[PDB]
Amino acid sequence: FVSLDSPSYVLYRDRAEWADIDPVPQNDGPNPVVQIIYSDKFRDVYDYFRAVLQRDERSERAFKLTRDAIELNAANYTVWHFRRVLLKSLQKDLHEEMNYITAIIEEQPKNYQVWHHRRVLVEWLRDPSQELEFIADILNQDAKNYHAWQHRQWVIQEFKLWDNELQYVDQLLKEDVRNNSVWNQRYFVISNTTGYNDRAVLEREVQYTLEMIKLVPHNESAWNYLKGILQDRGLSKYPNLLNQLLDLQPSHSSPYLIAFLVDIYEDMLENQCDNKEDILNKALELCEILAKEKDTIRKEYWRYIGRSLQSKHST
Amino acid sequence: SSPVWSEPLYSLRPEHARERLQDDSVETVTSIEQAKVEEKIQEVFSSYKFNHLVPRLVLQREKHFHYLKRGLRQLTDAYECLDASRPWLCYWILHSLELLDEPIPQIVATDVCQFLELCQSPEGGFGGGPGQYPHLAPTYAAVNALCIIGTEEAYDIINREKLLQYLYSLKQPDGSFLMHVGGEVDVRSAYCAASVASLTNIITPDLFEGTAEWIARCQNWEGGIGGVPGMEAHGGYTFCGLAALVILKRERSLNLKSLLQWVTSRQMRFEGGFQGRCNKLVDGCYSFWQAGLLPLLHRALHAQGDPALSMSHWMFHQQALQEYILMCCQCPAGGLLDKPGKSRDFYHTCYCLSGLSIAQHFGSGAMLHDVVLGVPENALQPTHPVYNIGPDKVIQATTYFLQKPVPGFE
Ligand SMILES: N#Cc1ccc(Cn2cncc2CN2CCN(c3cccc(Cl)c3)C(=O)C2)cc1
Ligand SMILES: CC(C)=CCC/C(C)=C/CC/C(C)=C/COP(=O)(O)OP(=O)(O)O
Ligand SMILES: OC[C@H]1O[C@@](CO)(O[C@H]2O[C@H](CO)[C@@H](O)[C@H](O)[C@H]2O)[C@@H](O)[C@@H]1O
Ligand SMILES: [Zn+2]
Repeated sequence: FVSLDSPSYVLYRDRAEWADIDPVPQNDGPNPVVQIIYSDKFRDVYDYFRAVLQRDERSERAFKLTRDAIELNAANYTVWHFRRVLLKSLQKDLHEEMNYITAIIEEQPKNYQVWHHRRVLVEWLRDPSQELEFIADILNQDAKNYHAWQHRQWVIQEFKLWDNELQYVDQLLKEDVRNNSVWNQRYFVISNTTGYNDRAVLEREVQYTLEMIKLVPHNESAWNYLKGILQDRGLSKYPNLLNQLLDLQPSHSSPYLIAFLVDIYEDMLENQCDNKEDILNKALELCEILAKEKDTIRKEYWRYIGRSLQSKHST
Repeated sequence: SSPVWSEPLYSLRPEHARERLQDDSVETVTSIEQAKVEEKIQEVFSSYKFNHLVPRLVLQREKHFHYLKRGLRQLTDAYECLDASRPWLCYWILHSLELLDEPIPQIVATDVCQFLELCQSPEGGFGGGPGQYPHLAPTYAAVNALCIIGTEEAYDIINREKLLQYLYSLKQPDGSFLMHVGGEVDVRSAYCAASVASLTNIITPDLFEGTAEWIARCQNWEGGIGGVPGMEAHGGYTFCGLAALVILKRERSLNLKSLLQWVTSRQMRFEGGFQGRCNKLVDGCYSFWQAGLLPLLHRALHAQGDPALSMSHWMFHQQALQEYILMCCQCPAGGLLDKPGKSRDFYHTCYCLSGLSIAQHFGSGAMLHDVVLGVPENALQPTHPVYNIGPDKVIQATTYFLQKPVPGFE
């Protein structure tokens, strides 16, 4: 009907159709703390929301009122909950409500309540047909919106919409290879579909990641994904990887590469590698280089790694 | 060494310039934003250096105190967006005043207690304001605020019987908790529940059944913890996850090695502060959410008898974090913030100060080692890494409530 900013908007205390119900002012106590000096419009809407909530009035007027309360404070979870109670009682058209939540999220995508409301609607309708496209639009505006990605994972997993997600991940990585949210989605997609136990899949992933690292050597996300897909089996289980990284070292001694080498050495020592003393010396030299020169912000961590290595493998 | 009036800074060393972003000549939105922030931060760093003269950094206590004191009573309509988070405003402000060692007048303490009583729901828990449904976030905030006040008047406001029933009403069979009735679930709920339950002594054997395992499922390939299983690691959710596990004495459920490497990697080599997730920007509030994980990891590893743990420092750059907060996160008018260019708010004031305190104080067993950068008056009161309220407040509250029985349970 009329929005809060509409020229013809009328305060609830002035609406004839609301005259039969008394507004309920907020009880802040005689000596209030953290007292918000509300605008007249804000207080007016909330005084009436408090009244309908208190009377548990499941009406169309109460339903429209929640829309105004939400515009005033979309983080008010009590209003959202009551709105859902009304959606059910009044048997409101859920597709119409989906259109509403779509507009709301577009305006305020960084809010927990709006995304939760949308999830409830999709669950109620058992209809995910608009989800991937809607989410892609939000991500088109902020490619790292946490709520958007979380909602995306839920929809895909709940309705088994895995088919085109790796392509979506690939497109977004092409747009910004440093987008950590996308590398996370890549892991989410693969672990839930083919898994990483398939050696052909793992090889494809290791090659792809190494390629990305060569393109942008200082992009930490690619380095983290490489370790992430190999860490559970153990970094020392991939002998060729060590050699490849070693060749790259002179021309690409980034703290990421050096740190990865220490991680490999750590695992080697943990697995009764041959040349223990040699590997330990190499690992300690690298920890020193990282602590003193290449990654000084993490000097306390690297010094701790050096002491751990000695407590576990000095013999 | 140096005269007492000049104190060399890590961020001002000539080698520090080497820490600027290397974009490999491949620009993307991420590198462009990072470079913009680094450019601004360098300007700020340079303004604190006068060739070989580097005056001691100063925490503007009095200005922060006046901003906080004013906020505790009244707020502009710019705060209408936090009308469903009023107990948070109480907690953020009280905790900041507590860190600054500014006493709470009895009148103010009583008024806060009365207000929080009005926010408490008859079904248990606290809502965002009077008459609002209860929600775990403001419940966590209200309980912490009451514990900061620490009077019997404050402790007694909590309806423990209903609080426990309320927690049960949110508990899911997979071990997770809803944030509120008909609400969303994420790691924040588990921490909010574990925090209030342990402080008020209402933990039953079944309350947290499966919770430790659900939290472990949230730890991802990165080593950090996401909001729910499968999601990207974030400092906010990682703090919640690890702190909850520490309360439950189930830290070992996590791969502490990958968590440790992940959190330490979140400290920005150039800025000195912490980012919330990989490839995102530095932000003063992460001084708490991220850096706070180090005292938790230390405690955890120490419990396992790790012989390589330091006996004097947390495993992050304590000095650099203090430099970032003191030089880049203070609003000249009082209050602290995300990064230069942003406006002050109570949330950032709370967390920037909480992080500053963690960076200043190391304690493990009988070992205590302080690193207070700048003038000596910068030293803040210590904060408990699990609850983020004074350790004295934690002991006093737990001692008080341990004298009461777990509601309807033996
Ligand atoms: N929750 C949360 C949350 C979400 C996003 C962020 C990301 N973030 C980092 N710096 C500023 C922010 C954005 N925050 C400010 C605090 N806040 C909030 C409101 C009520 C209570 C609490 Cl603790 C926090 C929010 O909802 C949004 C931080 C925290
Ligand atoms: C007890 C309790 C309520 C704890 C809350 C902890 C916390 C800070 C959670 C963060 C959640 C989140 C969605 C961050 C992303 O916001 P963003 O994209 O705006 O920030 P970013 O760029 O720094 O990731
Ligand atoms: O940080 C990796 C570490 O986390 C655990 C959970 O504690 O598993 C996470 O990471 C795996 C990838 O390494 C994922 O397969 C798993 O789903 C995720 O929970 C540990 O098993 C692992 O060592
Ligand atoms: Zn912040």
